[PDB]
Amino acid sequence: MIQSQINRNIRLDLADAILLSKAKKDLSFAEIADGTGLAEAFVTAALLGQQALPADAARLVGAKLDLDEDSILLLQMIPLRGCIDDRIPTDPTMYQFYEMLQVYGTTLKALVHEKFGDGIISAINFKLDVKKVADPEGGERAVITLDGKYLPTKPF
Amino acid sequence: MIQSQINRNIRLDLADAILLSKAKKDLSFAEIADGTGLAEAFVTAALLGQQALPADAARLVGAKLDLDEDSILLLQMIPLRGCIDDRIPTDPTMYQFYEMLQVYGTTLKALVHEKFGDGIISAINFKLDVKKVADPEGGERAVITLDGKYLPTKPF
Amino acid sequence: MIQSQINRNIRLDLADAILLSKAKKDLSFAEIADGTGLAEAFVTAALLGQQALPADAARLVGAKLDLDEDSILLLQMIPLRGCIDDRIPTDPTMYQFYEMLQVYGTTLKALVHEKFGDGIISAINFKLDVKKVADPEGGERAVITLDGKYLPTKPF
Amino acid sequence: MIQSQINRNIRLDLADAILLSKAKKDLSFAEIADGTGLAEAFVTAALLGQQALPADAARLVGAKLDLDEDSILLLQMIPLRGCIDDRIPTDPTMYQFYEMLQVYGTTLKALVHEKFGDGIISAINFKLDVKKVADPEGGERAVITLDGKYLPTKPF
Amino acid sequence: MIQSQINRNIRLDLADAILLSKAKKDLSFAEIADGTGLAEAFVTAALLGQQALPADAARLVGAKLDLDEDSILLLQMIPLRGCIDDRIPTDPTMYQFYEMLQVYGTTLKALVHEKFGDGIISAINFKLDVKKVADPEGGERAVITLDGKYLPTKPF
Amino acid sequence: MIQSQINRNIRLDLADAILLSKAKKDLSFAEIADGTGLAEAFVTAALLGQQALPADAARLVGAKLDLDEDSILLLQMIPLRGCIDDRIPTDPTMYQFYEMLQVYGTTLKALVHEKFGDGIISAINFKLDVKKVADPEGGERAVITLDGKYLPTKPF
Amino acid sequence: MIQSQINRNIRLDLADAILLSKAKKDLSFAEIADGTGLAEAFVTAALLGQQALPADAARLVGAKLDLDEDSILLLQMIPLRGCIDDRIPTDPTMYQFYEMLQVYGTTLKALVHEKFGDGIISAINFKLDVKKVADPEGGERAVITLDGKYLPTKPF
Amino acid sequence: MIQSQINRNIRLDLADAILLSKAKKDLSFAEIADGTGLAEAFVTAALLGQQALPADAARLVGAKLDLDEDSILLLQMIPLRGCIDDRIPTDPTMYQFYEMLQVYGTTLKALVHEKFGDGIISAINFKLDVKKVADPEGGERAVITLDGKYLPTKPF
Amino acid sequence: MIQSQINRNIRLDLADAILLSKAKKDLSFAEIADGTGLAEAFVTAALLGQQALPADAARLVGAKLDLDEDSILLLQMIPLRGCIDDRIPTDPTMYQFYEMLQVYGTTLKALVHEKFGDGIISAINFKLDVKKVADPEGGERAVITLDGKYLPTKPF
Amino acid sequence: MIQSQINRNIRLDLADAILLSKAKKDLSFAEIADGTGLAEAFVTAALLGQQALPADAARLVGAKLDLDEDSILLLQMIPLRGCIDDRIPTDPTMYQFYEMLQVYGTTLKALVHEKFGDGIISAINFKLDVKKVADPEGGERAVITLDGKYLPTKPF
Ligand SMILES: [Cl-]
Ligand SMILES: [Cl-]
Ligand SMILES: [Cl-]
Ligand SMILES: [Cl-]
Ligand SMILES: [Cl-]
Ligand SMILES: [Cl-]
Ligand SMILES: [Cl-]
Ligand SMILES: [Cl-]
Ligand SMILES: [Cl-]
Ligand SMILES: [Cl-]
Repeated sequence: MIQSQINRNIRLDLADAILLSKAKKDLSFAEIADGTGLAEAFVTAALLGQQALPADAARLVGAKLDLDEDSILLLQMIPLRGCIDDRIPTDPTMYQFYEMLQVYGTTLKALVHEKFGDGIISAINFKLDVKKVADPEGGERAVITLDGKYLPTKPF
Repeated sequence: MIQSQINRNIRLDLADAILLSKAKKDLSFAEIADGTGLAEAFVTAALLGQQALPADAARLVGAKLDLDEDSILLLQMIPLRGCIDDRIPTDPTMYQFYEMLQVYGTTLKALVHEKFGDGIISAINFKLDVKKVADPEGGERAVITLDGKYLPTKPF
Repeated sequence: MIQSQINRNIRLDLADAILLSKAKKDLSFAEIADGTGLAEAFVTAALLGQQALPADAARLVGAKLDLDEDSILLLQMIPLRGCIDDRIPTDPTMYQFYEMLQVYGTTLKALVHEKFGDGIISAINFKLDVKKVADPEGGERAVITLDGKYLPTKPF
Repeated sequence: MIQSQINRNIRLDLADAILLSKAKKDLSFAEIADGTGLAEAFVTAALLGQQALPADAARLVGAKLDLDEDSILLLQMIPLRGCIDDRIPTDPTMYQFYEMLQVYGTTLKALVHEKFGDGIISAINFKLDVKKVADPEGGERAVITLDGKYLPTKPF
Repeated sequence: MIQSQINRNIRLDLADAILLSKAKKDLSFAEIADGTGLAEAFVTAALLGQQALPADAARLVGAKLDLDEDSILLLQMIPLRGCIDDRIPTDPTMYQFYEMLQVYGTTLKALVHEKFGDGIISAINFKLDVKKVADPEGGERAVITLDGKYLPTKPF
Repeated sequence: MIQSQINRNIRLDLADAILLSKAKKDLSFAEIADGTGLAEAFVTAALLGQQALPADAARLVGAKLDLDEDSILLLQMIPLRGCIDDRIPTDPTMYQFYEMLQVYGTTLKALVHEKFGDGIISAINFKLDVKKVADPEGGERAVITLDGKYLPTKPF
Repeated sequence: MIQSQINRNIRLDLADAILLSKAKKDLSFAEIADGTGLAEAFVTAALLGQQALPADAARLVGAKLDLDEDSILLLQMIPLRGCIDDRIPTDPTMYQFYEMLQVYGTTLKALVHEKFGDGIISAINFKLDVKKVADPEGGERAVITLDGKYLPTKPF
Repeated sequence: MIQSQINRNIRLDLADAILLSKAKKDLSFAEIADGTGLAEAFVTAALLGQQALPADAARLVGAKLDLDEDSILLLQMIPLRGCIDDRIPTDPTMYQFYEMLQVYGTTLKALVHEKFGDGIISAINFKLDVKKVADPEGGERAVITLDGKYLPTKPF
Repeated sequence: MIQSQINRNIRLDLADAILLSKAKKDLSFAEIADGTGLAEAFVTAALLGQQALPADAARLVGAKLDLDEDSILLLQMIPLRGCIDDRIPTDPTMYQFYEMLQVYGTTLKALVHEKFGDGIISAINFKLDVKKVADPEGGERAVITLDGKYLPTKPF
Repeated sequence: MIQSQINRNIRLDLADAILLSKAKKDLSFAEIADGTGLAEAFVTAALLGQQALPADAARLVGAKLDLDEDSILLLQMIPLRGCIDDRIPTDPTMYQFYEMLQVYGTTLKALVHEKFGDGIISAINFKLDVKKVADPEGGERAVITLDGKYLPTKPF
């Protein structure tokens, strides 16, 4: 039977315990996700309290991180989502994504309505991935792909 | 000589005027940008107060939209950027992008640090674009590509 | 060509002008929506700046309310939605609905996950209606039906 | 003698404990409420700290979940209600209901005054329920019924 | 047909104009409410944007204050209520009432539940009045009576 | 020698402990205050962290509730007052009193100035009480009397 | 008959006009308050929207500043007080007084309770003055005297 | 070597422990500061976490209050100052001082600039004291003296 | 006679007008400050509402910008300082300086106390400047120097 | 493998433990950073939870402070940065840096744009140092050098 959380702090406390174990074992998110059949972004989100793992995935990552039974069960709970402490991130790495919305948020709205129509690009019927690539000018770039379903707003 | 703004309301009020003109002329953002040599996302952002147009582009869009000279000059000013009225978007279309950050913000942080290192993906050395792709299961998806330079944080 | 707003105040100022005209003519929302082919809640939301009207509906309500051409045009624009002045309504009538969420929000989440699964009940693929019904015990009740699509959250 | 709470955290801490037991026992809210004579929404709300259980119902759910006496007592206290952590929900599932208010809030006000008069639709003399209905276009919808008494505002 | 507002600033701007007229005519709130058949507190609240006046009351106070027709019509509209600029009053006179709630709010909850039961004392089925009385120790006291219906919260 | 608090959490935590003891003993506020010589609203406010008990009353209520010596001493401290968790109450029972201020705050100011003069009605030289009165139309009403000294603001 | 305001912006807009006139005439606050028989701090506060002037003083300052009749009447109204734009001052001069409260607020509470007892030092039965005194170490000091009545909090 | 704090809670938690000890020993702030050679306002502020005590004063107060060594060392640390829990005080005693700034803040700014010039009255080069004086009309007054260095803002 | 502002919007509106004139005349801040004898940072801050210009400097920049007499007079007023719209900058250029504080704020506190002692580095007895320096690895750097007087916090 | 944090409190609690140990050993930040091969400002920021130490540096500071293995591992994790408790510092020492931004933030924007162009001065490609220098007029100054890369914002 599906189970869900209502207070984010239970899963966020579990996340901190996970990260400590992870650091002690010197593991990567890539290797934790290996063998689950699931995308690195999805598994990582789950570890960090923002997705639920199916039972087999939770047992696998639980074994890798030496997690107790309560914790393996908690990982399967549908979370009370919201990773930002207090609305606006303080961390520079997180903040930059917020700044992309402060600069381009209204452009995204405008071009979504022009290209698709009234409605939204879904954060639910949705996937994301992160790739590292050389910058032709030197250094490296991230190519982060947001891939969401268009859900129309129609009159009724 | 470069000119800059300090009160976003001057360019945001201009944005509303531009949008009224645009609607009266039944024009698209694609057609406004066509001929400037600049990407639609850039030109659109400038119209909406989040980027500066070079003089020629300002005159070109100014002609298309029947703008006055003060408006054409304002478009060339470096803006006081920030398109969200009060931190958290109210508009569903815009909010969904904020929700992507509430769900994946910490994952983005975690995977940036694993793939690149300490530091940030830049919103300055940065571009984005929006593409419509057919969803195999029916309907349409938006593929939004965030493309940002990695700037490392190193000891000194 | 579709047109969209980025500052809610343009359509909110239009809403106030609409309401003054409505009052001067002593019209009801029921009578304004009649003949549009659209639900009273949808048309009303449009007048109040929270939905877009198709052109024929915009011209029709514009005739009833004696709106100028710019106003008729504005009603067809995709709005920057968000009716609540500052996050939490101050008006008692509006506040009661927010209180429903303060008492039942987490119950809604839990029951949605149990009955449907991980994911959301959509406010986009969505309809609302308000019915007045006599209370068997004396007085009147409102039956407000929220009717939203289930969109699942699945691993990837 | 009736007993009441003044700090929501006592009952919200209990809720988390309840949710862990419920998960360990692989129980549903449906099952837990069955046998109490109380609506599933009402019982679930009580477990989640937003309603008080009558003594018999508290003892019944208490047995199912293996709760200690103090917990069974706490379930019977009139709660300090307010399930949302910090005014605006972060969780997508809960947020969609807030968005319904951001889109339709002023419409609900307007149509309530039109249909009933000045005053409110009550969140106190109030029932809600969640029903799953097949969507003719495929998949599933939730029909959530908010059923509140009209309380008039009259001159005095 | 009943008419309602959605932007408090319209009626609050009218309140400021009413107050200037009132001061120029050197009128009291008691004199303005006189003849109206309505309580001083109700009529005053209406002038200040927090109640609607019945048509005859509006015309009567409109005559006293020399209001134009748009204003007499506005006073009949159901308001978007909320007199506090930004949640917490700055004005010492208003603040003291908020302080009463900071000191006694939980006591009022506790004693309402003990004396009446679960539920609320209504701010809708509600009367307020202010009396001036001598303090037996010297000076003067306000006796402010909050008279609200008990609305029970009952299981379902 | 008088003793005072600077952090409300110490007395608020004691209040939760007091309420758990009260509930285990199935005691009422009326019976806890009875015998102290102090008004029920005052004693209740003390228990809930918003007033100081004199030593004898502290020992009396401490015997009734089986409190330890540090707790009995804490009850005698002048509190750091403020019962509302985060400025605006979330609990419907407490919120209704806030709403009375959102509706009637400016009216209270205006009528206080008219009847008394510039200055305040004091929340310090102040008492309150709650009386249950039959509603002639059916049910029960609370008459809550706020009784405060007028303190004038005069030129100097 | 006493008259009062409910929106601070009316008197704050007047204050700005007063300050421009004052600057054009190169007047001091000392000389504006001369002849009024009132303290410079009181009269100045009135000009800046935080006190009411008696009629004679209003006419006198109105003459000196070339104010129109509506402005002279406005100066006589009891204000909606609150001079800080958004709770915490931005201006360094004003912020230093707020910092004094951030450093010494709890000390003030503690020493007030010890020296006087439970209750408050009043901001209403109150005066303040600003004196310049030479610093023996070089330069100048301000000695700002806050003089307020002790109002006791007593059991009842 | 000088030592400093960055999280206020460590010293605030210590303050609470100090206050319990103080109350158990029935001590006054006056008695605790006696023999330190330092002003009671300064010593009190230190105990409450807003100043650092010199080693000899820390040891003297620590013996009076039976503090452990870690506590005596903590009192000598330079604090992370800020005594107000959340910007605006909730406590009536502390709030009245914030209200003096809401009423007179701008007047203080204006008179400081007139009497001294551009710049600030310092909260750093600063002392305060609280004196009790009889009120001729009956009762007691607090004369609180804020004594700060004028620091000019000069062009460069 | 020195004159001061209490509402920042007056000078911030003037700043907008100045910037439009500056842009029309294609002027730089460097050339506007030239001839004034005042640092570029100081003059610029004045134009932007954050400093007061001496009379001669006001007349000089006024001539360059073609300002009217009221504008020249406003530039000499001591401002109500505070350039950030709502506490945290939205603009990326301004935000980075805030971020410097989020990362290094506690380090600045710690090192200031170590190097100097208890107290502050002054924002009043303060200057700043911005220099451009070539980056040895390519591109350009800004070396921004914050130069503030140490003011000690001493016991009393 | 690189390891990162997502909850600032883990490292902030570590910071507090570090500062206790540091105080018990009577150590300076200068001495702690000595031998590390890294700048005092960088090492200090790491201790305070705002930077990551390389392994050797972490082991060395760990030896000087007698940290346990978990603590030495935590120091190597990339932090969830953000040292300010709640956006605006309450501590006077930290606040003054924020005030610098309230006075000069817009000037910094304007001058950055003029001297470099559109874009930012980076807080990432960035170093900071604090130098104590005698003031020629008497006393001491801090010279705080902010040294950041210019990152241009270019059209595309
Ligand atoms: Cl990925
Ligand atoms: Cl695009
Ligand atoms: Cl249900
Ligand atoms: Cl009355
Ligand atoms: Cl307390
Ligand atoms: Cl009572
Ligand atoms: Cl004075
Ligand atoms: Cl003192
Ligand atoms: Cl200003
Ligand atoms: Cl410079």
